[PDB]
Amino acid sequence: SVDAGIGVMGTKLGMMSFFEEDGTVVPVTVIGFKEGNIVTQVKTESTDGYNAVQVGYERLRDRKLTMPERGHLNKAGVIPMRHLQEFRLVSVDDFTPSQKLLFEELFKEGDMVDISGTTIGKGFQGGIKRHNFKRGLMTHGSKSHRALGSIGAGTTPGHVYKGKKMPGRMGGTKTKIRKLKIMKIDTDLRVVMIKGAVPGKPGNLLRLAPAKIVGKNIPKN
Amino acid sequence: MIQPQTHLNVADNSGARELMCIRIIGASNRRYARIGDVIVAVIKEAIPNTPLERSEVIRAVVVRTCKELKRDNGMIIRYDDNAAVIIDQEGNPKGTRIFGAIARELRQKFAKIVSLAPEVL
Amino acid sequence: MKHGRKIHRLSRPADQRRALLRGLTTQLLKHGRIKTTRAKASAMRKYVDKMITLAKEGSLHKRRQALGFIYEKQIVHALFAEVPERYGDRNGGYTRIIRTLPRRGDNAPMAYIELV
Amino acid sequence: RKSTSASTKCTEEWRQLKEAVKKEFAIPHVPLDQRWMFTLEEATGPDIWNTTWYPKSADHVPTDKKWYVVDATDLILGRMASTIAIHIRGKNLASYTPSVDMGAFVIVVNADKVAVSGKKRTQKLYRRHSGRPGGLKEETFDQLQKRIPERIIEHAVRGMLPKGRLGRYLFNHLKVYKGAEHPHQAQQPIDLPLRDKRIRVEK
Amino acid sequence: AVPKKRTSIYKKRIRKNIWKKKGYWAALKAFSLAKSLSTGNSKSFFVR
RNA sequence: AGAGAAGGUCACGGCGAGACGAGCCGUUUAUCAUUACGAUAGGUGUCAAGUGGAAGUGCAGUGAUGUAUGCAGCUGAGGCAUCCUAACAGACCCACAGACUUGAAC
RNA sequence: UUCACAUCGACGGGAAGGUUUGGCACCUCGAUGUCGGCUCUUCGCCACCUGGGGCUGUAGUAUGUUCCAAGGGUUGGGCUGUUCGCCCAUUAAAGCGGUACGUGAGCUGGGUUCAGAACGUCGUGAGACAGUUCGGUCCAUAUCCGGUGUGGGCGUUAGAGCAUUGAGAGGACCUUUCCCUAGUACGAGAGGACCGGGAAGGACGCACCUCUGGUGUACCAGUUAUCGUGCCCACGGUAAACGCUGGGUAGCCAAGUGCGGAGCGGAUAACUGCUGAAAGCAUCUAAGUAGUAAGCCCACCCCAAGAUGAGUGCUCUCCUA
RNA sequence: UCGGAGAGAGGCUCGGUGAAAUAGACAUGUCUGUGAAGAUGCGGACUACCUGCACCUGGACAGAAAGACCCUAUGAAGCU
RNA sequence: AGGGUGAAAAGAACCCCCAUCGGGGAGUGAAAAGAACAUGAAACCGUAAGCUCUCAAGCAGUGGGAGGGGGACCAGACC
Ligand SMILES: [Mg+2]
Ligand SMILES: [Mg+2]
Ligand SMILES: [Mg+2]
Ligand SMILES: [Mg+2]
Ligand SMILES: [Mg+2]
Ligand SMILES: [Mg+2]
Ligand SMILES: [Mg+2]
Ligand SMILES: [Mg+2]
Ligand SMILES: [Mg+2]
Ligand SMILES: [Mg+2]
Ligand SMILES: [Mg+2]
Ligand SMILES: [Mg+2]
Ligand SMILES: [Mg+2]
Ligand SMILES: [Mg+2]
Ligand SMILES: [Mg+2]
Ligand SMILES: [Mg+2]
Ligand SMILES: [Mg+2]
Ligand SMILES: [Mg+2]
Ligand SMILES: [Mg+2]
Ligand SMILES: [Mg+2]
Ligand SMILES: [Mg+2]
Ligand SMILES: [Mg+2]
Ligand SMILES: [Mg+2]
Ligand SMILES: [Mg+2]
Ligand SMILES: [Mg+2]
Ligand SMILES: [Mg+2]
Ligand SMILES: [Mg+2]
Ligand SMILES: [Mg+2]
Ligand SMILES: [Mg+2]
Ligand SMILES: [Mg+2]
Ligand SMILES: [Mg+2]
Ligand SMILES: [Mg+2]
Ligand SMILES: [Mg+2]
Ligand SMILES: [Mg+2]
Ligand SMILES: [Mg+2]
Ligand SMILES: [Mg+2]
Ligand SMILES: [Mg+2]
Ligand SMILES: [Mg+2]
Ligand SMILES: [Mg+2]
Ligand SMILES: [Mg+2]
Ligand SMILES: [Mg+2]
Ligand SMILES: [Mg+2]
Ligand SMILES: [Mg+2]
Ligand SMILES: [Mg+2]
Ligand SMILES: [Mg+2]
Ligand SMILES: [Mg+2]
Ligand SMILES: [Mg+2]
Ligand SMILES: [Mg+2]
Ligand SMILES: [Mg+2]
Ligand SMILES: [Mg+2]
Ligand SMILES: [Mg+2]
Ligand SMILES: [Mg+2]
Ligand SMILES: [Mg+2]
Ligand SMILES: [Mg+2]
Ligand SMILES: [Mg+2]
Ligand SMILES: [Mg+2]
Ligand SMILES: [Mg+2]
Ligand SMILES: [Mg+2]
Ligand SMILES: [Mg+2]
Ligand SMILES: [Mg+2]
Ligand SMILES: [Mg+2]
Ligand SMILES: [Mg+2]
Ligand SMILES: [Mg+2]
Ligand SMILES: [Mg+2]
Ligand SMILES: [Mg+2]
Ligand SMILES: [Mg+2]
Ligand SMILES: [Mg+2]
Ligand SMILES: [Mg+2]
Ligand SMILES: [Mg+2]
Ligand SMILES: [Mg+2]
Ligand SMILES: [Mg+2]
Ligand SMILES: [Mg+2]
Ligand SMILES: [Mg+2]
Ligand SMILES: [Mg+2]
Ligand SMILES: [Mg+2]
Ligand SMILES: [Mg+2]
Ligand SMILES: [Mg+2]
Ligand SMILES: [Mg+2]
Ligand SMILES: [Mg+2]
Ligand SMILES: [Mg+2]
Ligand SMILES: [Mg+2]
Ligand SMILES: [Mg+2]
Ligand SMILES: [Mg+2]
Ligand SMILES: [Mg+2]
Ligand SMILES: [Mg+2]
Ligand SMILES: [Mg+2]
Ligand SMILES: [Mg+2]
Ligand SMILES: [Mg+2]
Ligand SMILES: [Mg+2]
Ligand SMILES: [Mg+2]
Ligand SMILES: [Mg+2]
Ligand SMILES: [Mg+2]
Ligand SMILES: [Mg+2]
Ligand SMILES: [Mg+2]
Ligand SMILES: [Mg+2]
Ligand SMILES: [Mg+2]
Ligand SMILES: [Mg+2]
Ligand SMILES: [Mg+2]
Ligand SMILES: [Mg+2]
Repeated sequence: SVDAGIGVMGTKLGMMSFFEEDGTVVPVTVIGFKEGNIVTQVKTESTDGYNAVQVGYERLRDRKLTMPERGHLNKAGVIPMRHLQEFRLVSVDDFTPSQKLLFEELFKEGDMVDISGTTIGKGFQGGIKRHNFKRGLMTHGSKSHRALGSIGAGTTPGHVYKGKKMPGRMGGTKTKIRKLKIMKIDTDLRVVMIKGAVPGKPGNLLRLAPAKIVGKNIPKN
Repeated sequence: MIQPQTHLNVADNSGARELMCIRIIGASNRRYARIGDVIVAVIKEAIPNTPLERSEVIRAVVVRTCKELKRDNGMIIRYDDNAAVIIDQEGNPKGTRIFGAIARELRQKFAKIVSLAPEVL
Repeated sequence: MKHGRKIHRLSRPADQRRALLRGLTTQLLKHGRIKTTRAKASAMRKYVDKMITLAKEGSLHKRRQALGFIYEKQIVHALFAEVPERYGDRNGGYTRIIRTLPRRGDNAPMAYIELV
Repeated sequence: RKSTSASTKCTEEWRQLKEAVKKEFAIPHVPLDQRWMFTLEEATGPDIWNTTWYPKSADHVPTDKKWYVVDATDLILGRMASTIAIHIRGKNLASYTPSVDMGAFVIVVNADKVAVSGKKRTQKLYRRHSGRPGGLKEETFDQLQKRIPERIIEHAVRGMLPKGRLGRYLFNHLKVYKGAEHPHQAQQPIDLPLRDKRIRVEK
Repeated sequence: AVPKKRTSIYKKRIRKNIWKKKGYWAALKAFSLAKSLSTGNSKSFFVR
C-alpha cells in the first residue's frame, strides 16, 4: 500500500456548518493541528528494504517519553513527540531528518484527501447492530427477537463455518475515508475544513494523505 | 415518505377525493415516495359523476409530504398532509387546476404542474 | 453504551438514588464526617458542594432550595449560620475522601467522607 | 541475577565434580570414520555387536553435517526432488536410522530455472484452501514461478519427506534461493551427486 | 446441555489452578497495601 | 549475595476505551520572557446550550388572575479558566555482554 | 416460399444426473422424526438479468438459438397446510437445484388427523374413514468440537520501547434510467443505433451528528389527588421500574449528513486474428505471436511474523562487591 | 416497513454460601475417501503454540424411559 | 440406620497459642491407642523428591531408545 505524497497528521476538532456565496451549506469537519508534523526518520530501499518517511506529531513533556524513544528523537535532533507514523513513498529524495512539514504547502483548495483515523468504539455488539441482521418477529408466538437465527446447515456439514458472522466487538479501528474535499484553509488558526464526516470524536488523531487513485497516482500493480 | 397502503388527498380537479398508493416507480427497488416521485395509486373515494370511477389504477406525482424536503439553502419544508396529482404518462396532469402550495423542486420534470399552482415554495 | 453519561447510579433506580443522596448529605452535615462505600462517597460529593455553595449566598430563595433538599430543617439553619464563617475563602472543594479497609460482610470497598 | 553467594558457587562446583567422575568412567565416544571393530574399552561395555547399532547423541549433532548445493537450472523438478529427499533424509548413509536425523543440508540455487516436461508449465495446478467454504485458490505453475518461485521446489520436496515430527524438523534442512547465489559460503557446500540418467534435460 | 463425558483429572486440575492464581494477584495487592500502612505516611488511607 | 537495569505489572485520578482482562491518558500539578509542550477527575467561577419569565415585595382587580422589578430563576452530561479536594503512600518482577561450529577480516 | 440441419424435428436409437412418482429393506428404534414461513448461511450450473461472443429466415430497434461466464443480483402484495399454482402492481430480471422441510439443545404454523364434539358414509353393534369440521402442553444452566470476539503464559538464543515489510486471510470491486454523440448511420417510411463521454438514482458497504428529527427516569415547565414540612406562602414524598402531560443539551440513533465501488495493470475462457508448415493449395496451430470478458490474479480497504520459515529497522539497558 | 433510545430484574466483576441432569476411558481439528452404506478415533492430504474468559448454538446419530406410530405375543384389560 | 480407646479411665494436672472449639508441649500408658480413638484396601483429595511436555493430531499402548536420574553385586545387569 504505497501512499501518494506525504500526508500530515492532525486532530479532529468537530464539525460545523459552512456557507458558500450562493447559499449552499456544506457541513464540514474542522481539523486542527498541533506542534509537530516533523520528519523523524527516513528509510532507503538499500538500508530498510523499502522507501518511507517517518513523521512525528504531537509534542509532549520529556519525562513522559521512554528512554528508547527519547534516544530515537535525539538522533534526529527533533523535539519530543507522542505519535510517530510512516508514509510510504516511491521516491524519497526531498526529505531529510529534522525537516518540518507545513500543511499549507502540501494541501491547496479543492484538493482530494484521504482521512484515516480510529473509529468510535461501540463495545461488544449484537448481530443486529454489527451486521444489520433483520430482527425476527416480535409478537405472534415468537420467542426469537434480536437473536442470531440459525448459525449453519444440518448434519452436513455439521459444524459452523469460519467467518460466520457473530456478535463480538464493534468499532475502535483504523478506518480510511476516501476522496474527501478541502473547503477552506485558515492560516490564522492553522486549521483545515473538510467537507463531510471523518471517523472518531473530537480529540482524535487523524492521518491525511493525498487521495490514492488506483489508476493514476500509484504503481500499476 | 409515501409507501404502499398510504392514503393521499388529491390536489386537483381530477375528481378523485382520495388515493391509496400501491407502488413507487422509476426508483428501482426503493420503498419511499418523496416529493417529485411517480406512484401508482388506486382510487378509493371519488367525486361523484366525474370521469374517474373508484377502484381505478392510475399514476400520480407526490407534491406534498409530511416528511421534510431539504433544499441546498439549508431550507426545509414540511406540509400537514400527503397529496398527489393525477397524471398521464406524458407528465401532463389529467385534471386542469391544482390546489395548495408546491415547490420549485418540481420545475425540472413537471412544467404544467408548477404552472397551474396558486403558490410556489 | 454510555459515552459521556456522567451520573452515579449506585445500583438504585432514580427515585431511591435521589432519596439516598438527600439522606447521606443530611447525615454528613449533621455529623461532619461519615463512613460509607467508595461509590456512595464519590457520588455524594456533588450534592454536598451544592448545599455548601447554596448557603454561601444566603438568600430566602437559596435557603428555600436547600430546605427542599435536606431532610431536617435544623441542619439547614445551622448551615446558613456556620458556612460564611468556616468556608468564606475556600473557592470550591469542600470534601475530603479518605479510603479505608474494606467491609467484612461483603468486601465492599469503604471510605471516609469528611467535611473539610 | 547470577548469585555468587557461597551457596550457588558450591552447587556449581559440586555439579562439575559429578560430571567429572561420570565422564571418567563412562565409555569414550569413537566417531564413525575408519572406526575399527572395537576399542579395548568398549570391549568391557554392553553388547553392541550382536544388537542393531543405533546412533548416540554425539553422532547426529547438527554442527557436523554435510552441506550440498543443487544448481536447479535445467534440472527436472520431480527427479531432482527425489534425490534431494534421499539426501536430506539420510537414506544414503550406512548409518541411516528412521528415527533419527542423519541427513544433510541441501541448498537449492537458481530455483526459477527449474524445468518441467510437457505442458505442465501451464497445466500443473497448485491449490490451497482457506478453510472457509468457497475458499479454494488455484495457481498454474507459471503464475507461481513468476510470483514466488522458491515455493515450487519447497512444495515438491516437502511432499517426499516423511510426515510428522521428524518430517517437519527435516523440512527445515532444505534451503532454497531464487538467484544463483547463496549466503552459505561459510558452511563449505559440496556439490550434490546425481546418479539419475534422465534428470538432466537438454533442449 | 449436559457434559457428554466426565472431565479428566488433569484438565480439571489445570482449570482449578487458574482459579487459584487470582489468589496470587490478591496476595500482591495485600502485600503492597501492608507496606503502605507500615510507614504511617499515607493521608489518603485510614485505619482504626 | 547486596542492590534494584532499560522496561513491565500493581497502586492511585480517570476516559469519547471497556462484560472482565486489555487500550489510552494522567499522578504535584511548571516555568515562561515571543508561540504551542505541566489541569486526570470532581468542585468553584465564567461561556455556549435548554427551559420560558423564579421567590420576595410592590401596584390593578370583589376575586380567580394579570402586570413591574428581570433574556428572570432553575439547569448547565458541553466548552474555557483557577490547584480548592483527590492523584498520598508506595509495592512487586527484572540486569550469565549473551552456549556450541565454521568461514572472512586484522 | 427454394432450402433436411435459422428455427422445429416425426419413426427409432445411445447416454448422463439422482431434484419427481417409485422398487429394495442395508440403516435407527428408547428420546436417529415429515411440508410452509421467520432468522441465518453456504454450494452446484442444466444462465432468469447483468459481462463477452458465433449463426440467423440478423436492414434498424427488438428477437430467436447457441458458445464462454456462477462475480453480483433475483421486489412488494391478494390467495393456500400445501410441493404445485393463480392473479395485482412493478422490475434489468423477479432462475432451477443441493445442504436430514438446510436451519425444532435458534423461532413458529400445519402434520404423527392423541383424548372432547358434530356432519356425511360404512357397520345390527362397540366403533370406523389417506372424508370434512370446531377445540386441543415441548422442555433445556454449553462438557467437548465448531464458531465470533477478547486476554494471560511461553516462545521468538541477552532483556526491552517504538516504527514497519507482508507470507496468509478477509471486505469490497454491483446495477438502472436519463442526457450529449445524432433524430447521425439503417430503412420507401414508420421507426432508430453500435462505440465513447456526462449526470442523476437503486441496493449494498464504511463512517458521522452540522442541519431535520427520535429517545434522553441528567435537567426545565404546567398540572390532578393526597400526606408531610406548625399554619398561609412555598417546596418535598407518593401515585411501580417518570402520577400524567409539554419541551430538551451531551450521548446513542436514522428517516438525517458525508463518502465508496478506480486501473491503455497482468494472464486467460469462448471467439476474432497475423505470419505458416505437416499433406509444392489451403489452414487462427504444429514453431511463434496479436486483440478480448461483471470471470481469474495483482492494485483498492481492514487484519496480519505463534509467517515456530517466529521477518527488517531505529534507539535503550546491562550496576556493586 | 425498519428499527431506535431509555428504566427496572438478571446477565458481567468482586466477597459469602454453593447445587443439578450428565458421565466406558478420553491426549476429543478440517476436507475427502472408506466402513453396518452420514467417522475427532481407519486412509490420504490439508490446517493447527499452551491455556483462559464472554458470547453463539452447526455437530457429538447431544440429554430427560419403552416408540405414542408398525409388527410380534396362542400377552393384559375395556367395550360390543 | 448408627458395634469393637485401653488390661485398667489411669479420659491428659501444669505452662503456651488461647472468646470457645482446636492445638503444641508436659504428665498417664506396653503403645497416643487421645475420645470423630482398635486392623484400615480402593475410588477420590493432596504435599514433597527424580525425569519430562508450550509447531502439536492422539482408545494413549507396544517393539526400537536418544538424553537424564536411581538403588546394586554377578557392576555387559536391574529400576
Ligand atoms: Mg507511545
Ligand atoms: Mg465505547
Ligand atoms: Mg423483518
Ligand atoms: Mg417476547
Ligand atoms: Mg446486585
Ligand atoms: Mg415515583
Ligand atoms: Mg454542577
Ligand atoms: Mg527500574
Ligand atoms: Mg495493564
Ligand atoms: Mg485504573
Ligand atoms: Mg506518587
Ligand atoms: Mg477540572
Ligand atoms: Mg474535563
Ligand atoms: Mg414573580
Ligand atoms: Mg416552580
Ligand atoms: Mg386588591
Ligand atoms: Mg438562553
Ligand atoms: Mg495554574
Ligand atoms: Mg492534595
Ligand atoms: Mg557472540
Ligand atoms: Mg566457544
Ligand atoms: Mg445431425
Ligand atoms: Mg435389518
Ligand atoms: Mg438423543
Ligand atoms: Mg454453462
Ligand atoms: Mg449476455
Ligand atoms: Mg447473441
Ligand atoms: Mg428485422
Ligand atoms: Mg453469475
Ligand atoms: Mg458465488
Ligand atoms: Mg446466485
Ligand atoms: Mg438492461
Ligand atoms: Mg424451507
Ligand atoms: Mg437454497
Ligand atoms: Mg437442530
Ligand atoms: Mg388441527
Ligand atoms: Mg345405520
Ligand atoms: Mg378456545
Ligand atoms: Mg467450556
Ligand atoms: Mg472453543
Ligand atoms: Mg488466543
Ligand atoms: Mg497472545
Ligand atoms: Mg515474552
Ligand atoms: Mg522472551
Ligand atoms: Mg501496517
Ligand atoms: Mg498479499
Ligand atoms: Mg495461519
Ligand atoms: Mg484478495
Ligand atoms: Mg475492478
Ligand atoms: Mg437520416
Ligand atoms: Mg455508454
Ligand atoms: Mg452512485
Ligand atoms: Mg443531530
Ligand atoms: Mg451536537
Ligand atoms: Mg421528546
Ligand atoms: Mg438529541
Ligand atoms: Mg400537618
Ligand atoms: Mg411533587
Ligand atoms: Mg410518603
Ligand atoms: Mg401502591
Ligand atoms: Mg419506588
Ligand atoms: Mg417527557
Ligand atoms: Mg447516505
Ligand atoms: Mg491469448
Ligand atoms: Mg474465424
Ligand atoms: Mg502456404
Ligand atoms: Mg491465413
Ligand atoms: Mg503454439
Ligand atoms: Mg488484457
Ligand atoms: Mg475484467
Ligand atoms: Mg465496471
Ligand atoms: Mg517478532
Ligand atoms: Mg528455526
Ligand atoms: Mg436497545
Ligand atoms: Mg437497559
Ligand atoms: Mg432477585
Ligand atoms: Mg461468586
Ligand atoms: Mg451427583
Ligand atoms: Mg489436543
Ligand atoms: Mg461404501
Ligand atoms: Mg465420511
Ligand atoms: Mg481422520
Ligand atoms: Mg490412531
Ligand atoms: Mg494403520
Ligand atoms: Mg450445538
Ligand atoms: Mg442460546
Ligand atoms: Mg464431525
Ligand atoms: Mg463417538
Ligand atoms: Mg402364535
Ligand atoms: Mg389369550
Ligand atoms: Mg493437651
Ligand atoms: Mg465472646
Ligand atoms: Mg482445649
Ligand atoms: Mg509426651
Ligand atoms: Mg511413660
Ligand atoms: Mg482405625
Ligand atoms: Mg510448522
Ligand atoms: Mg517442542
Ligand atoms: Mg501430540
